[PDB]
Amino acid sequence: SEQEIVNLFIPTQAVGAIIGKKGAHIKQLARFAGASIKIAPAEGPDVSERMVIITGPPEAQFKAQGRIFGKLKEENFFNPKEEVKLEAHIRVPSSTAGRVIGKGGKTVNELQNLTSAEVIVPRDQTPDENEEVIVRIIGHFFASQTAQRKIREIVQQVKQQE
Repeated sequence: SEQEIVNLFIPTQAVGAIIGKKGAHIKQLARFAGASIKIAPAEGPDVSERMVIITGPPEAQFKAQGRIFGKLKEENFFNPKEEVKLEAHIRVPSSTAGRVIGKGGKTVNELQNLTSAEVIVPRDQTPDENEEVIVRIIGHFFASQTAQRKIREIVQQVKQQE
């Protein structure tokens, strides 16, 4: 139950609703979830998505991400007859990324089949100063939470070993 950083991407048009008047909503979410929730600066004036940085343990991530998913649903940011679907980025050790993929890509293939979330480890990544790379997770709230949960397990199982 360590403190993780998750980048959750939301539609740019929803920033005002997520922040709220005088920032009352995003402050409320931060207290409710017990997590830090900040809106990262925009890469440009016409980007279609904005990045929310959520810092906190798994139980806090569930509440912070969940309340953001739920707020977007209230604001009607889903497709017709569909659930709110968001992309999130998590950081895993570069040395464990191959284990998330599995031999022949079979581990990531089963993972996507069980959760219904799309799980992508972008190619040709340069590990960051912590020697960590990105895993992309796209799906509805519960699918995203389950995918995140199992990826965290794989990461911890590899550490356990040696």
